[PDB]
Amino acid sequence: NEKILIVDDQSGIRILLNEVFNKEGYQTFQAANGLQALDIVTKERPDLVLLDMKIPGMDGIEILKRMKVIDENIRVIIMTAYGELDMIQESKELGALTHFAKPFDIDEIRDAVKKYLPL
Amino acid sequence: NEKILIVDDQSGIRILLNEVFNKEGYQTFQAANGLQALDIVTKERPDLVLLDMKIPGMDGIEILKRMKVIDENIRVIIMTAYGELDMIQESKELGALTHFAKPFDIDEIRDAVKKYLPL
Ligand SMILES: [Ca+2]
Ligand SMILES: [Ca+2]
Repeated sequence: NEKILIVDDQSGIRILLNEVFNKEGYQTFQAANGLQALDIVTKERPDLVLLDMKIPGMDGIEILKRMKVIDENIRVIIMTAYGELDMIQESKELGALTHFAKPFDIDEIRDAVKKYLPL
Repeated sequence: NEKILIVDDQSGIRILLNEVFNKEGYQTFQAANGLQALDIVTKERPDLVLLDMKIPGMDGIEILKRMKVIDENIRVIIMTAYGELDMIQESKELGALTHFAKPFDIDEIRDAVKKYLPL
């Protein structure tokens, strides 16, 4: 029943993550930019978002703020590129659950969402 | 002491894999195409190669044949895109150790190389 939206500009990684959580029984969706994402959040209203903050043109902080407006029950976990202080701080402020840096420990990501979005 | 060369056209995934094996104590190298790879094999003579068979322009079977010519002690594990019969067959013939399809189980890949290239 749980839905997870994976936002990432890179097919390879995005597709790998998707599988990790499909394999877990989660209804997963995928987005490559903040526009698509915003769209899916609107349409599907996922429980959690795995949001890549490094997307060209993309202001991840802004999309994070919008998701919430759209759906205030959505929880987000941001993916940093080797964690950046100010983004991590604004996100905590925005309500993000945690942050994971890439390259990631898939197992740790896994463990993390299961804990945050128990099936 | 063990060296592993990761050949993959996609930075994201390639970089993630690299980390998995760096984290394991392996001296890792990276390539985005068969040319670079061939070069590194020549230069570094790695113990194992994780070879993405789906690289544009790239005949993975041919690069596999060349690696071996260059370095007959090199072992290869091919990454298929949802495993293809004839490629898997020629590779077995060429001496590949096994094949993994993407999206992969990183843990299983991990377990696999450790077993094939024990540290
Ligand atoms: Ca990105
Ligand atoms: Ca590829």
